[PDB]
Amino acid sequence: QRFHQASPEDQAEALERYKTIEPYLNGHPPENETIPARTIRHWKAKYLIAIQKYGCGYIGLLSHRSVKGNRQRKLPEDTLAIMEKFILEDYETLKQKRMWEVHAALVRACEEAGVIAPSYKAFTKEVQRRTGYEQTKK
Amino acid sequence: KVGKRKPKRDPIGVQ
Amino acid sequence: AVYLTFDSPSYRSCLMVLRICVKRHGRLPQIVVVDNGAEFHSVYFETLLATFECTKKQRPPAKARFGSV
Amino acid sequence: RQGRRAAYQHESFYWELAITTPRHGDRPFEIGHIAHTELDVELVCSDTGRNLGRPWATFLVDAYSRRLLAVYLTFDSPSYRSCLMVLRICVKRHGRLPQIVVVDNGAEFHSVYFETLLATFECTKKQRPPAKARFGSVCERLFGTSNTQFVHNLLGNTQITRNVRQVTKSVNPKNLAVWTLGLLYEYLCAWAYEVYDTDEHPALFQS
Amino acid sequence: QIRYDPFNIGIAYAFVRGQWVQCISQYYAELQGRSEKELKLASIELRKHYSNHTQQSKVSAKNLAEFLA
DNA sequence: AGTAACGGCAAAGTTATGGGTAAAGTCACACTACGTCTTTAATGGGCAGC
DNA sequence: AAAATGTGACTTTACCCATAACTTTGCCGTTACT
DNA sequence: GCTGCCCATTAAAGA
Ligand SMILES: [Mg+2]
Repeated sequence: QRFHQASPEDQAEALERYKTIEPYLNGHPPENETIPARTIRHWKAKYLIAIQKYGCGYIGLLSHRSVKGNRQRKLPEDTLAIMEKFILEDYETLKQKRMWEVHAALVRACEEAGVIAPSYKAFTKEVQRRTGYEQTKK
Repeated sequence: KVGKRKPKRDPIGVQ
Repeated sequence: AVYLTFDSPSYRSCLMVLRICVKRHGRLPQIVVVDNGAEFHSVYFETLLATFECTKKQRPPAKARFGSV
Repeated sequence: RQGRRAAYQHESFYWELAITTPRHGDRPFEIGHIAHTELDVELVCSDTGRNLGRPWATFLVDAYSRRLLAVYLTFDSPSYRSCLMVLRICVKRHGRLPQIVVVDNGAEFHSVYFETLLATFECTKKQRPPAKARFGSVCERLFGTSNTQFVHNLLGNTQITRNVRQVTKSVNPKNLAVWTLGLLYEYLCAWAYEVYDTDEHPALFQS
Repeated sequence: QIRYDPFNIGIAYAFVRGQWVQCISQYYAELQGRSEKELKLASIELRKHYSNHTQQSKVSAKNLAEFLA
């Protein structure tokens, strides 16, 4: 499962780690190594730990770059709720309103409510994330 | 309703 | 079967297409799939399909994918 | 392949080399364009509530400041009455009238009445060639803005009927329409006279 | 690929077919027959102009929102 | 006792993801879609027999 | 018998600022070996 | 005065 969490470029980077480590695990280190000592030591130690725990050391060299990244929302929650309400009740209607006018109404409502207003890019991005049956039917 | 044939069990097979 | 006529579809078009199908091959299809058009929800077509032991199937309204062929 | 109407998009742009007479005039009330369109909005009867259709909008707009000089709304097709009207309002709330009035090759403009009136008030009547729309382009796009800013944001708009193949009895604007001619005209005048009038223009850097 | 003269709206240069080729706008004919000293000042003036107008979309949106309300 | 290899601490870097503005890019304004044929069932007149 | 009007309102990229969630490094402590 | 019998027409929705 740890292997299946990784991506193709994770496969490539773990393979690069493996070809860096393998000469150290054969008693014939290369005479010209670009990788420094500490990095190769860490990779070899992780290889040893994985081969001593999971029965297969290559899984230790995985990076799993999908786990890293800021998946946290930056807008305040009140703005998110108000924009969701405006998209639901002023954009998904039998009027085919343009995004600019509904965004302007949302901004005016935000300014009356005292909440931080979003940008036009934010509105467009959250509208293109609600696309489908619901939007096309409303 | 409108133009809707009444529910019936038509005979089947060439008479 | 292929039939061509200037008139709007009605039981005459179904009559001609089924007669052509019988003439060219010899047998009507076992399950005839038709759309919810009023020309199929009539009294002539239903008894015509009943006479020749033809199971009639009706695609749901505004769902054309059921006739994707 | 398609014809001269479809090829007109890729026709050409006349690029000015020297300083000819400017395309959009030199001062207010110099070149004014007149054009009509069928507004995409259904209207019900004021009293009996029955649907009446899509009203026709007639716009006279100066080419210099883009200011919508006069706006008219009537259920009828293009006919002089249209023209008497837009020009009455022009000479009513503003004051005078254009100097060069472009007007496509309508019938309302090839008539004797409009030409006689323009002669009486000394307005140079200019006519774009048939099937060519860029010669009144500045006017015609002012229709599209009226669509986006005021018209398409109303109930019963005739927007979803562009895709005729996808129309149902639950979405037909003739069952959703609630506006009347008087109120629609009032709010269209409001938009053209104090909303679009105070909005900054890209081609002028001022309202 | 494109290059532009900060001292001249009327002029641009694009790479077409293997040729830095002159490109004409509108503030070219409209700015034809003047010196090279007022041309650059008018050029800078129109840059800020076309900018500053992009920024005032907020006020237009607010007025549109009030009218639509 | 000195030296090279191994490993912990930690900061430095790397993608990644949800925001912001500013400017390149799209496209509709160009008269115009709602309109017509087909279908069965019930009902309501005249017309006729008792 | 005929020259010489495209616009501009509303979107979509594109780049920058901030921070999470890890890899990538140096540097020093420790230890096997000579 | 009473009752039965074929013809027009209205009803909307789907292609
Ligand atoms: Mg229109």
